[PDB]
Amino acid sequence: PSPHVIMSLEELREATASNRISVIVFTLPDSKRSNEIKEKLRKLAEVFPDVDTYSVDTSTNPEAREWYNITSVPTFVIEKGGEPLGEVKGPDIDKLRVTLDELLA
Amino acid sequence: NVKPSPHVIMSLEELREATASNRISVIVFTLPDSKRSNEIKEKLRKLAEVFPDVDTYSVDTSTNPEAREWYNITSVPTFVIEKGGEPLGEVKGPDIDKLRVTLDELLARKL
Amino acid sequence: PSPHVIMSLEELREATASNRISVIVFTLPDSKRSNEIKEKLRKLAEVFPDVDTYSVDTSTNPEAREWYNITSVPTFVIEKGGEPLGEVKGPDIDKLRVTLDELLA
Repeated sequence: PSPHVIMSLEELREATASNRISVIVFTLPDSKRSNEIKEKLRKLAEVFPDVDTYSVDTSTNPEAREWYNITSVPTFVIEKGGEPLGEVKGPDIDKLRVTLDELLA
Repeated sequence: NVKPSPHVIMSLEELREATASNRISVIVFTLPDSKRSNEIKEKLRKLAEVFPDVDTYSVDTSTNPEAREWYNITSVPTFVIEKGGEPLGEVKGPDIDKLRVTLDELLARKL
Repeated sequence: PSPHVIMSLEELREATASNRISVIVFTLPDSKRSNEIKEKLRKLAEVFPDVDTYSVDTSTNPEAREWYNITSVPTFVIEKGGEPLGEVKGPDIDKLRVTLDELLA
C-alpha cells in the first residue's frame, strides 16, 4: 500500500490545494530504501485520519523539485490548503510523525 | 489553493455578479438535506480543485426562490454551467459523473 | 519520451495490438492547447511503466478520426491488446489518470 504517485507539478498543486493535510515525500528512484520510506509513509497515514500521502520522484519532476525548493532527498513536505506547514529532511519517519502531531494539536 | 468550494450563494444579486465573469461557473441548485447532498458538495469541491478556471456555486432553492425562478429550475438537484452570464449547459439529476463529462465536452473543441 | 506521432490508422491499430497499455490523444494540429496536452500525456506516462503514449492529428488522419469515433479534441483512448478500455472526451488529464489507476487495480 503506497502513497499516490505524483505525475507533475500541476497534479501536485491541485492535490495540496485540498484542505485535508497532504504529506509529500520527495525521493530519488534508485535509492534502496526509497521503497521503504514510501511504504512507511503510507503505513503512517493509517493512524492519521484527514491525511493524504504523496510521493514525488524528483528525477522525473525537476519542476516540482524546484518549485518546492527540494535541496536533498528524501524530504517530506506537509501542506494544507496550498500552504506549507512543515518540512522534515531525511528518512526520519519518527520526526515526521512527531511534526505532524504537533500541527494537529 | 482554492476558494471555499462550492461557494454558498445567498441571493440572486450575488449569483448574477458571480456568473458575469468570463470564467466558467458551475452552479448546483439543491434542497437542504437530500440523501445525495454530502456527495454533491464533495464532488463539486474536487471538481473545483482539478479545474483551474472553473468556479463552483451552491444555491439552496428553499431559501432562494428568486434564483430558482430566474434560472428556470424545474427539479433539484440541477447543475447549470455558465460563462459570461450565458448558459452553456445543464445536467438534470444527481448525476455528477454526467456533470464532469458535460463540462469536459464544453471545454473541448468540437470537430 | 513525447507521445509518438501516428502516421495512419494502420500504424495505430498495430500499436494498440500490443499487450502493453496504449494511451492515444486525438488533437488538432499545432495549437498551443495541443502541444500543452501532449506534454501532459508524456508526464503521465512516467508514472506508468507498461504504458506507451501516442498522438493523432485528426486533420491529417481522417480515417482514424472516424474509426475511433472522435467528435471533439482532445480525446484520450486507452487500449490494450486491440481492445479499448476507456475513453475521456475533453481536456481532463486528471480523469484519464483516475481511469488508468482503476484499470491497473
